[PDB]
Amino acid sequence: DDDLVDAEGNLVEAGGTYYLLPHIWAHGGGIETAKTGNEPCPLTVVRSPNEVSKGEPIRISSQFLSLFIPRGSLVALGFANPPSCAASPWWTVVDSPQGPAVKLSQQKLPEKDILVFKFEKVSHSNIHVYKLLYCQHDEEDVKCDQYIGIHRDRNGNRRLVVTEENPLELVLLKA
Ligand code: NI
Repeated sequence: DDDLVDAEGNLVEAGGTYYLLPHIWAHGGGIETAKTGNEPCPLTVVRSPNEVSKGEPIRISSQFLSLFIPRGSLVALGFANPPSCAASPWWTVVDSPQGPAVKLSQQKLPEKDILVFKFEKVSHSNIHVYKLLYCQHDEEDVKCDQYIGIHRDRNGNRRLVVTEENPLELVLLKA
């Protein structure tokens, strides 16, 4: 029943702000946004290519009421300071010709659409590192089997998307 642990070994505080950084420093910086396709503002969730950037502060909220996050629980992830055209700060997974992608929405969202993430601890590490799972509807329910990874588009944006191989890994650094 381990609760999530941050980069300094302390429990992640529900609703608190954290920087989602890669385990391997060489993989880039924190998570932020980019404007792609026909988007009116930055509604595409991406990983900063700047290794010194901590990216945007992210709020992690649980499906359960608690001061902490029970790692086996579903979580919603949102930017503490979302772009202007986003209706709310929460990330969602949207279908596309290229496959499911992590985005921000112009629409108000129902809990079932944002409470679709789950952190999965990686065993081979001295600190607490987590892969990020996406959990689609197992209909009245939901199931966490599909991982989140990176896809660099033609312009160099490192978009967070559902991937088959090579899931990203993260450490949660309290802002
Ligand atoms: Ni690793």
